[PDB]
Amino acid sequence: VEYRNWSKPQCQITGFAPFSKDNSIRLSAGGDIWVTREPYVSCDPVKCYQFALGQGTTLDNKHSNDTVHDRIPHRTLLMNELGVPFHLGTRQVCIAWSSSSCHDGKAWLHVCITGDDKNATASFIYDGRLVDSIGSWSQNILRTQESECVCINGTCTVVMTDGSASGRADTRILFIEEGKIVHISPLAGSAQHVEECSCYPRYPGVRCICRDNWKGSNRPVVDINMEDYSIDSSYVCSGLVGDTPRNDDRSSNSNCRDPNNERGTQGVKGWAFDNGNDLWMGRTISKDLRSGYETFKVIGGWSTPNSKSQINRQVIVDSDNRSGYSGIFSVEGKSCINRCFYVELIRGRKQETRVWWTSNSIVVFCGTSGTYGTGSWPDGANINFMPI
Amino acid sequence: VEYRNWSKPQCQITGFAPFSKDNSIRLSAGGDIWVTREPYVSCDPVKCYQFALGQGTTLDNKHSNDTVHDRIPHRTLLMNELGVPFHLGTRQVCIAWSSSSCHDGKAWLHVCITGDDKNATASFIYDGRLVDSIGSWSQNILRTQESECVCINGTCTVVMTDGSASGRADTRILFIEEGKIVHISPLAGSAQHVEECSCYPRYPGVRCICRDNWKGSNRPVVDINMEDYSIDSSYVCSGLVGDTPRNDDRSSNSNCRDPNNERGTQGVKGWAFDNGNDLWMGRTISKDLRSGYETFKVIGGWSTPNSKSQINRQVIVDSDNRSGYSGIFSVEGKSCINRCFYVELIRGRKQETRVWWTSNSIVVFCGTSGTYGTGSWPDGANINFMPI
Amino acid sequence: VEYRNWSKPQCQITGFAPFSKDNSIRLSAGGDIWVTREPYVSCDPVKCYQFALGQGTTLDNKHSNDTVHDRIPHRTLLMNELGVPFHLGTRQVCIAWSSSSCHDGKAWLHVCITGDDKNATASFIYDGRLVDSIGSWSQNILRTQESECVCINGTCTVVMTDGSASGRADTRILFIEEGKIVHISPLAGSAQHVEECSCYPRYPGVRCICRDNWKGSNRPVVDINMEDYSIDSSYVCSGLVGDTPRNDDRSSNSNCRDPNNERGTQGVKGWAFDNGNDLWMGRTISKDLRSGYETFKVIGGWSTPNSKSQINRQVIVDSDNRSGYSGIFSVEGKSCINRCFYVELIRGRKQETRVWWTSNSIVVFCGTSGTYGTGSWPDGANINFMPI
Amino acid sequence: VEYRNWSKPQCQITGFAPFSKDNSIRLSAGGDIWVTREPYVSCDPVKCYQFALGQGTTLDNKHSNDTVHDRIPHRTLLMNELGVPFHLGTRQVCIAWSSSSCHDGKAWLHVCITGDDKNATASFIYDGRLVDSIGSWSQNILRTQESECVCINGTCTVVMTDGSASGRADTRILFIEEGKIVHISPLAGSAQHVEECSCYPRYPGVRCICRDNWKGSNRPVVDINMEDYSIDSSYVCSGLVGDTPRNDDRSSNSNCRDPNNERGTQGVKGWAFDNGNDLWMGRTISKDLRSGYETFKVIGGWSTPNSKSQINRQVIVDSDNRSGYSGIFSVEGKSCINRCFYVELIRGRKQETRVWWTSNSIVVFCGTSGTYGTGSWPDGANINFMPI
Ligand SMILES: *[C@@H]1O[C@H](CO[C@H]2O[C@H](CO)[C@@H](O)[C@H](O)[C@@H]2O)[C@@H](O[C@@H]2O[C@H](CO)[C@@H](O[C@@H]3O[C@H](CO)[C@@H](O)[C@H](O[C@H]4O[C@H](CO)[C@@H](O)[C@H](O)[C@@H]4O[C@H]4O[C@H](CO)[C@@H](O)[C@H](O)[C@@H]4O)[C@@H]3O)[C@H](O)[C@H]2NC(C)=O)[C@H](O)[C@H]1NC(C)=O
Ligand SMILES: *[C@@H]1O[C@H](CO[C@H]2O[C@H](CO)[C@@H](O)[C@H](O)[C@@H]2O)[C@@H](O[C@@H]2O[C@H](CO)[C@@H](O[C@@H]3O[C@H](CO)[C@@H](O)[C@H](O[C@H]4O[C@H](CO)[C@@H](O)[C@H](O)[C@@H]4O[C@H]4O[C@H](CO)[C@@H](O)[C@H](O)[C@@H]4O)[C@@H]3O)[C@H](O)[C@H]2NC(C)=O)[C@H](O)[C@H]1NC(C)=O
Ligand SMILES: *[C@@H]1O[C@H](CO[C@H]2O[C@H](CO)[C@@H](O)[C@H](O)[C@@H]2O)[C@@H](O[C@@H]2O[C@H](CO)[C@@H](O[C@@H]3O[C@H](CO)[C@@H](O)[C@H](O[C@H]4O[C@H](CO)[C@@H](O)[C@H](O)[C@@H]4O[C@H]4O[C@H](CO)[C@@H](O)[C@H](O)[C@@H]4O)[C@@H]3O)[C@H](O)[C@H]2NC(C)=O)[C@H](O)[C@H]1NC(C)=O
Ligand SMILES: *[C@@H]1O[C@H](CO[C@H]2O[C@H](CO)[C@@H](O)[C@H](O)[C@@H]2O)[C@@H](O[C@@H]2O[C@H](CO)[C@@H](O[C@@H]3O[C@H](CO)[C@@H](O)[C@H](O[C@H]4O[C@H](CO)[C@@H](O)[C@H](O)[C@@H]4O[C@H]4O[C@H](CO)[C@@H](O)[C@H](O)[C@@H]4O)[C@@H]3O)[C@H](O)[C@H]2NC(C)=O)[C@H](O)[C@H]1NC(C)=O
Ligand SMILES: *[C@@H]1O[C@H](CO)[C@@H](O[C@@H]2O[C@H](CO)[C@@H](O)[C@H](O)[C@H]2NC(C)=O)[C@H](O)[C@H]1NC(C)=O
Ligand SMILES: *[C@@H]1O[C@H](CO)[C@@H](O[C@@H]2O[C@H](CO)[C@@H](O)[C@H](O)[C@H]2NC(C)=O)[C@H](O)[C@H]1NC(C)=O
Ligand SMILES: *[C@@H]1O[C@H](CO)[C@@H](O[C@@H]2O[C@H](CO)[C@@H](O)[C@H](O)[C@H]2NC(C)=O)[C@H](O)[C@H]1NC(C)=O
Ligand SMILES: *[C@@H]1O[C@H](CO)[C@@H](O[C@@H]2O[C@H](CO)[C@@H](O)[C@H](O)[C@H]2NC(C)=O)[C@H](O)[C@H]1NC(C)=O
Ligand SMILES: *[C@@H]1O[C@H](CO)[C@@H](O[C@@H]2O[C@H](CO)[C@@H](O)[C@H](O)[C@H]2NC(C)=O)[C@H](O)[C@H]1NC(C)=O
Ligand SMILES: CC(=O)Nc1c(N)cc(C(=O)O)cc1O
Ligand SMILES: CC(=O)Nc1c(N)cc(C(=O)O)cc1O
Ligand SMILES: CC(=O)Nc1c(N)cc(C(=O)O)cc1O
Ligand SMILES: CC(=O)Nc1c(N)cc(C(=O)O)cc1O
Ligand SMILES: [Ca+2]
Ligand SMILES: [Ca+2]
Ligand SMILES: [Ca+2]
Ligand SMILES: [Ca+2]
Repeated sequence: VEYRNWSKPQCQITGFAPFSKDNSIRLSAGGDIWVTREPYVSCDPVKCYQFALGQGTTLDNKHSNDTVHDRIPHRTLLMNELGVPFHLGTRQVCIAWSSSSCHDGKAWLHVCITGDDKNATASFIYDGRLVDSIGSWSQNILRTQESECVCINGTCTVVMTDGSASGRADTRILFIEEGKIVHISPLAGSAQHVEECSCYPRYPGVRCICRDNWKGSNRPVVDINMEDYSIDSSYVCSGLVGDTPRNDDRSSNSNCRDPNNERGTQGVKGWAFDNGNDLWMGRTISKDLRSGYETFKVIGGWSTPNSKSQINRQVIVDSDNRSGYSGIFSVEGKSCINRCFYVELIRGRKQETRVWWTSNSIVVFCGTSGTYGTGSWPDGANINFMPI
Repeated sequence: VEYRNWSKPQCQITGFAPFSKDNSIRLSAGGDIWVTREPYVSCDPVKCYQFALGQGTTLDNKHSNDTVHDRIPHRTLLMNELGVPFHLGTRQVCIAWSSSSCHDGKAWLHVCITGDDKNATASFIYDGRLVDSIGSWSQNILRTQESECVCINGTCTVVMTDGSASGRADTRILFIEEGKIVHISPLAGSAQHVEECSCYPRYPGVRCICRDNWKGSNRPVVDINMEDYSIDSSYVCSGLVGDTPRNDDRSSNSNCRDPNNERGTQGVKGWAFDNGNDLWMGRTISKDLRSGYETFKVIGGWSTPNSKSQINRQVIVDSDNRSGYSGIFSVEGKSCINRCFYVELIRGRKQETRVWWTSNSIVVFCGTSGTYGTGSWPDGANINFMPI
Repeated sequence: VEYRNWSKPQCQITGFAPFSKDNSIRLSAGGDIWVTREPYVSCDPVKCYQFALGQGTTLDNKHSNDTVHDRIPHRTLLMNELGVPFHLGTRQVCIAWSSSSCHDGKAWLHVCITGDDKNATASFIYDGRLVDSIGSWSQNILRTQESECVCINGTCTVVMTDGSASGRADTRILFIEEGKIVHISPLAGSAQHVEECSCYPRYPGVRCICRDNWKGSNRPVVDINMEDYSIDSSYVCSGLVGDTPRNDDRSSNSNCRDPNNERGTQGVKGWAFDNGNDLWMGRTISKDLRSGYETFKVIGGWSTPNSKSQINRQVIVDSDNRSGYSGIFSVEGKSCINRCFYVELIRGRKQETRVWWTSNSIVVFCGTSGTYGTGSWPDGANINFMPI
Repeated sequence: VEYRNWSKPQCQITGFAPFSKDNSIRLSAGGDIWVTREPYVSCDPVKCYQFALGQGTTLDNKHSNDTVHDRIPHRTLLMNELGVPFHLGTRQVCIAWSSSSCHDGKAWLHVCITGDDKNATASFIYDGRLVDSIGSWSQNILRTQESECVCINGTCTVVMTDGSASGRADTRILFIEEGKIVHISPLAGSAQHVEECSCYPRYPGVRCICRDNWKGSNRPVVDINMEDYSIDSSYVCSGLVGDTPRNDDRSSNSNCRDPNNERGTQGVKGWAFDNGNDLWMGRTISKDLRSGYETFKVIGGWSTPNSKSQINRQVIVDSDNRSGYSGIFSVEGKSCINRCFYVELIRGRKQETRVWWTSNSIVVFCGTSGTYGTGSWPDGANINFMPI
């Protein structure tokens, strides 16, 4: 069993074709399915699994009330083959209100975080045993990706952030080998707030499109040199911009260098990836709410500032439906390494208040160089059929 | 691990012996079992699984209401070992309101179709990753087999149809190798409407008995030359005829050449297979409704037009019970390749309206050269015990 | 992978130690557990499974009403690792209201029987495919063991009976190799009614202690010569006698030669096995009802007629509790082949009528040459907590 | 496959990092989860499982009433991968109201005990078959560890006690090889009552910190020489002391030699382990009730009597929450063998009487040489949401 060194061309995609959907909320109205959020998917060298931080409970359970809160000690990381809902027989792989998992080619690494917000711990579980651990360094909610990390030749990288959301914070880059933290590089380059990175390999390095929760609606980038642990940060060039809230295509800017200062603050976990001077990217269709989800390429979006020439658009979830977080995931082909993405379809609380709980389902699409049609694949549950 | 080249005599069967039954509807009145339809079964080189397109829900769930509709974005392809009902822990292998799956001897291919009816996409998933994709070519509900496809030496064939049900349409033949579409032959021969093919290998080729939803109650045939992608079509010779609705044994014809123009239009997925100049075939016992199911051989049924000399009849489901779709599936023995078949037992809506849902159970029998008795194995659920 | 030739001394046991219990009825009052009966257990070369013919339904389901009836088309053979209840995710391995399963050392053979009582079929499923089939030969409820069969060097033997319960019948002995019936020897020796045999290997042969449902309360024996298919029958010598109903230890006889003609007719599936001139045997403690269960050795019980000198008694289920069928099962050790037994604990209908259903749980003990104490392990369910 | 000889340094830990949590009680208010108690965890050479003696029932089941009682014949030993709750599909590996399981490196040994309290039997199950058995030797509730045992080079050791709780009793040490009891050493050294040992390897021996239910609040030690079966007993030196009830840190003593005679009698299963002249130990935070749970090192705690200089404290469960039993478990790293521990979080009856049942959830932490924060991870269920 060799290690994943991911040495292969990124496949030249033509768009995304539907891959999987789990129908959790729909199934939750007549079945014992966990309450989750902040989901993601990642595959070992043979198959894909789906993760999500449950809420230590089930939907049709009085305990689901007030599940809007992100961090309680009962959130553990769930893991099932892709396509199988989070039913009672699901393995809570670790305790965590934050996470990242990846397979170096020989085993699974899971970085789980629970604890006081002011003093939390991150355990590094690999191959079943707990190899290392680390503690909060800024005393203000130690956080990580909420999606897969990446390993090249045995050394995995996962970024983490401790500090203020709506403010300045401390972002670091962990290089771990076999569960053991072997180097921590801090953030460098022009980025002003790195949160929830969506990372993918670009041999010999790792690239991430993160979330600026402070001053940018445009997305930061993080370049990790695997060879020496050096790091560089920037922003996307596309004036198209992919964060919510955002300004709006016409009055939207990005110089790839600094936060755009347009509706900047908050955001949502999202992704994007390069292809030449181009960018493949997805965002909610709504710029105020996390509603609907669309994808499209942007000619120039990578290398040329404020470019807004978009082509190959696609709606994954129509605007009249709720979406949420989104990340990317890579998958090795016989000839190239293809990129895919998942979309969190959050329901219930804060927004919908008929019910007192909050959960979600997922939808995943994968890059294809084939052909495809049109559609819309939302959660699908009728809130008036749902418990509570 | 070699590839399945299926080079072996078709076993000389004497009839069919019971193989499996899942009791889904019965179990659904006190258990969380998915709502499905358009089922089928297929085996890898070691075991058999059962597929079905669920309805993104469970029976005892308010969401099962109005599940009579064939295509919503929540239909995904379910897959379990043969004999295990579709419970919450079932893996939705892909998103699809149409499908075909087959194992080349090294891995599983699944062709799933979801999307707009006017613009749908078909994803080609193999070995876990999404290798290819294709789009609607006639803009009118891209469709496929609803049963297993077949692979000879690494190249799998699955047929698909886009166009008008009750009208003329565009039928093509896909040859895919390792998830990658490697050639598309269009329809040839005398066939007027090819829908829902039931294909089986006849080394060095593949033979299908399909569904003419336009002008024939007799069933079309499709011959696929694996060696060169050439294709020929015909109709069955048996005046016995196997589609529903149909005329009736005495006033029923078939010249094996053209649609019989007798109650022709609509139909139902069915199967049949040759043995010399003979044909083994099954159809509902009812010629108006999909009620009951019988099988029998027809001396001459293959090679001699309008032959109606049937022998070895067998009732699988008595006429006082509902049946539905039906397909075939092959299984390699130590000496020959035996053919088997499954029967969809659809319940609920449109016909039975006490309940507002629609689902089904299955029953499967396999060819035997032994002896057997008599019986009847219907769904078994008491609609007055059922939810809704 | 070699074949099981079972060439090893029967371990010199000192009694039985508790092995497994599933708690089905208890679990059925708050969980979806199948309705079953006529259970049994058997192990492959690495682990043991538990079988039972379900009733195509769940206990807390309106469909469980009137489950007292033995043969409906919905009874299928369930199979799980030993210790895991028959929950929704259980695989119905085949359709059957009668059965026997055994592992030749390379694969599992399952003989399943469904169909008309007057015309039923028995399918021979091996390694996943249906290799053979046979039909009713006396037109009066084709039956088989209801427990494991045995294979020596690749040829498995399973006995079957068609004919009258309370009368004369046709009993045959099937020798099948790889699912294919390869010889049928008919019954020979002094036995008058062979039903529900409990067979175990005694290299180079197979020995069975069956059920005389016509004229004997003492149990028939069946000797199968694997080397030539010859067969001999007898009865047990023990005047202690193990069938229910029976006369009673003091006024009970057996000459090992003919049916005792004492409360003879009906009976229940049971077992016994030899050790020198001795016999290890179990029976219900009640001689009218299937209540409680006891085991004990009988000095002389094998070779000396009407012997009633019993030692090492043990109560498995106290007399104030219900039991039922019982069979034996062998398990290969590193030095000898040990024999074990299971007990069916049937509840509900006919006897208990608060509820309208009928099901059961199991308890299994294994031979030990160690020490042990005393106890009683009944079903445990409180009928007043149970559904219906 | 070699045997586990555990030849490696105990890792130099810096404290414990969160490892797993199952959320059983929380999940039990809307899901079918077994009623258990006296849990524990142990890993084979690749993964960890969690055990617990169920109560032959489910929480939302009328049968859970009066589950406060420790020994009924329906208690069987449950086993699932670590992180997966005890749902209906759980395998009851054996019948037992007492237990210990361990993996010699080639297979699992389970010592299960059921039977009369006055006359009980202990079955030795290994590799699936029941290899040996033993009977009560003092006729007064034969008992064992309630946690993992340890095997060095093929010979596993498990200690057991028969006799009076609140009195003098007979404690023995079993050395079993492949399920076969191969030597029984009786207790030696200064210990006055050994119950519920928490054992761990210290090559070439095994060390246990047990429970004195008679005259000590300080914990006994048991030294097992694997090389010759010799045995020595003592008490911990720490004046800090780890049993509940206990006196209180300031007025607490221990000379490592004799029971402290301070609130001595009853107790609770707990653990501790040495590191030089130091001791890592955990106890409830409450000295009257089993409430909350804390851990800390004690400088001198191993080798110097009445030492109370504690450092590196950590609260696992805050004092305002219930805890219970606790044991240790070892896990082999690539360089050293690390020790971990689990905590039973018992709820319901005797203490909380809103509900009539009694069950629990678990929390497990593992030794780390990294860093960590602060927190509290209790059961989490709201008793007013719970059934009954
Ligand atoms: C593959 O498949 C696409 C599917 O496209 C998308 O369609 C829907 C909207 O985006 C959406 O549910 C789904 O998620 C797909 O992303 C094929 O074409 C698609 O066709 C539809 C229908 O023609 C287009 O939808 C438009 O937007 C509104 C909602 O869909 C609708 O109100 C519009 O109404 C009027 O326009 C249509 C032309 O689109 C015309 O037929 C009528 O005159 C209609 O009349 C109205 O006039 C006023 C408002 O429009 C009102 O006062 C009056 O009441 C009435 O509403 C319009 O239909 C959709 O935008 C288009 N999508 C794409 C992607 O092209 C597409 O053919 C093919 N493309 C590819 C790349 O594969
Ligand atoms: C293996 O096992 C078969 C089983 O055959 C099938 O039987 C049932 C009908 O097909 C069905 O449930 C099951 O699915 C099987 O496919 C053995 O024989 C079978 O026997 C039955 C009973 O004799 C035959 O059934 C006939 O059809 C009606 C329903 O089953 C029934 O109404 C008929 O009634 C009269 O006929 C019987 C002769 O069949 C006779 O005993 C009586 O006189 C009875 O009297 C009536 O007279 C009028 C109508 O018939 C009425 O006015 C009056 O009220 C009363 O109803 C009839 O019984 C079945 O057709 C036959 N099947 C097969 C396959 O041969 C078979 O022996 C063996 N064969 C093989 C190849 O293995
Ligand atoms: C290992 O463990 C056994 C357990 O044996 C079995 O005990 C119970 C009955 O068989 C049963 O639940 C369980 O399934 C076991 O198979 C050890 O000994 C056992 O001890 C019990 C108690 O002494 C014996 O039971 C007898 O039968 C009745 C029910 O158990 C009970 O009513 C009897 O009552 C009188 O007898 C006892 C002596 O047994 C005496 O202590 C009292 O004087 C008591 O007084 C009565 O007098 C009249 C009726 O007896 C009434 O008018 C008045 O109200 C009152 O009831 C009796 O207790 C059981 O038979 C015996 N079993 C075995 C197997 O020996 C055993 O020590 C050890 N053996 C082995 C091989 O391991
Ligand atoms: C890593 O993270 C720890 C977390 O420590 C623990 O905190 C809580 C108590 O132990 C517990 O939920 C959790 O399980 C952890 O084990 C970091 O520090 C921790 O900080 C807290 C808050 O400062 C400490 O808690 C103390 O105890 C009570 C409950 O937590 C609380 O009532 C106390 O109140 C007063 O003290 C604080 C100082 O601790 C001060 O800010 C206020 O003045 C407050 O005012 C009160 O005055 C009177 C009573 O105190 C009342 O009349 C009036 O109403 C009001 O209550 C106090 O806060 C906790 O002990 C401390 N824990 C540790 C482990 O140090 C820690 O910084 C870091 N350490 C390590 C090794 O990683
Ligand atoms: C990933 O794996 C390859 C495996 O060797 C690393 O490249 C090796 O580089 C040395 C010089 O550093 C050559 O001798 C090896 O033989 C190289 N590979 C090959 C295929 O020849 C590579 O640097 C690793 N590190 C990273 C970040 O990708
Ligand atoms: C299926 O597999 C066989 C495997 O070789 C293909 O047949 C081969 O044909 C060539 C000439 O085309 C011979 O040299 C090979 O050695 C043949 N097989 C054997 C066993 O000798 C066959 O044509 C393949 N294609 C199809 C449709 O079946
Ligand atoms: C079970 O297996 C053995 C395997 O060979 C069979 O015994 C063989 O008998 C022949 C003569 O028939 C010897 O040459 C073989 O080498 C024998 N075995 C051994 C170990 O030498 C045996 O007869 C088989 N049949 C039955 C009923 O047990
Ligand atoms: C304990 O177990 C290990 C693993 O079986 C034994 O393995 C060998 O011993 C050393 C290093 O452990 C070398 O002699 C071999 O090449 C090792 N093989 C492996 C896999 O490590 C070791 O002999 C046993 N040690 C003791 C002290 O009993
Ligand atoms: C555990 O395993 C080792 C494996 O051999 C045992 O140690 C062996 O001791 C003999 C003398 O008794 C040496 O020749 C072996 O080669 C030793 N091991 C090594 C690695 O050399 C050891 O005693 C066993 N027993 C216990 C309690 O640990
Ligand atoms: C880690 C964590 O729980 N912080 C957090 C996160 N990650 C997400 C959200 C949110 O976008 O709703 C809100 C949050 O407070
Ligand atoms: C693919 C699809 O959903 N079309 C379709 C199919 N396949 C079957 C039926 C039907 O026979 O009820 C009806 C239909 O409309
Ligand atoms: C095979 C079958 O269903 N016959 C049968 C059997 N096997 C058992 C019993 C019974 O003992 O209740 C009763 C029966 O009628
Ligand atoms: C073995 C057993 O059931 N005895 C026992 C045990 N082990 C524990 C407790 C208890 O601490 O509640 C109480 C008990 O009576
Ligand atoms: Ca922002
Ligand atoms: Ca038609
Ligand atoms: Ca009888
Ligand atoms: Ca004590």
